[PDB]
Amino acid sequence: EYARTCAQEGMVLYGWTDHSACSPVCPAGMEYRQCVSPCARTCQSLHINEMCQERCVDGCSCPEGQLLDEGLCVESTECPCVH
Amino acid sequence: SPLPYLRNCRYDVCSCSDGRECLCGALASYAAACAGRGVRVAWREPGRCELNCPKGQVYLQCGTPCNLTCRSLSYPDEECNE
Amino acid sequence: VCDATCSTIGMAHYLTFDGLKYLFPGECQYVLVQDYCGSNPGTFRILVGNKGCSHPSVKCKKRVTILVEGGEIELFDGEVNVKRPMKDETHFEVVESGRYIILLLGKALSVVWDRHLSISVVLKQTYQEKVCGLCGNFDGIQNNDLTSSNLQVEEDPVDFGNSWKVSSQCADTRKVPLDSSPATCHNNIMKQTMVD
Amino acid sequence: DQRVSMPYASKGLYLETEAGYYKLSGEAYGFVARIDGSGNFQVLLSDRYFNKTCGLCGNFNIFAEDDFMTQEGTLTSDPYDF
Ligand SMILES: *[C@@H]1O[C@H](CO)[C@@H](O)[C@H](O)[C@H]1NC(C)=O
Ligand SMILES: [Ca+2]
Ligand SMILES: [Ca+2]
Repeated sequence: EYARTCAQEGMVLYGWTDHSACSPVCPAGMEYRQCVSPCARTCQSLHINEMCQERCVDGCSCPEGQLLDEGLCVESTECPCVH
Repeated sequence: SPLPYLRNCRYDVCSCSDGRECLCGALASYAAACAGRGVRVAWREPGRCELNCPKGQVYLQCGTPCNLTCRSLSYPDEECNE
Repeated sequence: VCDATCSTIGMAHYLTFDGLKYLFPGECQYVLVQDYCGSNPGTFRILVGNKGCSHPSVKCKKRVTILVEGGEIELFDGEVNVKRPMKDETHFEVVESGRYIILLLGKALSVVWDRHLSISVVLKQTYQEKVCGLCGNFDGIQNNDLTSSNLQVEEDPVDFGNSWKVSSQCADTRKVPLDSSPATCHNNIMKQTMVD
Repeated sequence: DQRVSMPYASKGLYLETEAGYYKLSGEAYGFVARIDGSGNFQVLLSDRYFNKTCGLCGNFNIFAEDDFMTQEGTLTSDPYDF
């Protein structure tokens, strides 16, 4: 909470969870990224920049690869087609 | 998309003399259109004009007109890919 | 070859560039028409966003954002806001007449808005099979207008519509049963004949 | 009274999983609620509701000392009564 309120005041503190030894709970595959982009990278998504530039929010997202697919990190190569 | 067939069925049932036959021929047209895309539909029931064809017959769904008649026996080498 | 106009007829109906009307009651923000289409360079990315209008009602807000040559304009509550300014301001001309706002966004691209719900983008033959979005590719052929973003033709307008959803985490519109009397005419035959 | 799917978008409220946390946004009304994995709540009221809100989070005035206004309109000092 001390992080989150301090983040809401306009000065987000970075990497406080490195040695806190406590981390927030998140679904398997994703790690608690301090100031993750609210703009995800789902496999079926149109690449529209400058229209998804909302404020950053703390939360947990997939690893560096592993684009989202219905709340389950999968490698960018295996994005399934939909019809 | 079954919208055109819906309009066709309403028109046929209201306008024609015998609404039973028109309804059971409009549903059949839609079913044939669907089965032209691979999707077979089982729409026939006692309240929906299940075919009562002669006594020595029986209704099927995926028939085999290769050997149904027996001129095919008279001409076996003749192709029957159907 | 004459010009061509999209049209957002009513609140959930669209009229593509090749004269195809369809029904798509969205809730999210969609790509009404864009030029960043395939291997083309592309210039503009007009977007339309629905708010509270899956069921056509008297709230039904709409907002269009035009991302043409850099800066982006947006139309909301009968007003035009130029959030970021176009780099060739010689082209921009927001002429207002009658009950409509007419935006002249260059040579071949223009937009007509009736301040409430009707939106119509007008193109000249410059584009001519270079666009896509909820308005088809504008190539004279009316059959292939439902090509979703996956470059495949969909037989159902709602699928082709959800394909153009800008944010891939908001709600897909449901496949509503097909009936003539949508919501309140459902069992009110009196009202049905009245509206007829 | 009926369980619904997710995401949900009716009546101007958008309910979706953002960054792994369930989120309920109502920007038309100027509010955004959120629930993380462990179960914490988080409400982001707007600024139009300045000095206007009245609830278990206290009125939204810059002062932090008069935030225990009960429903009767009288300030208390024991959090449980508030
Ligand atoms: C808020 O409203 C109260 C009650 O009318 C008034 O006493 C107070 O001065 C107001 N405070 C601010 C910050 O406007
Ligand atoms: Ca076309
Ligand atoms: Ca206070």
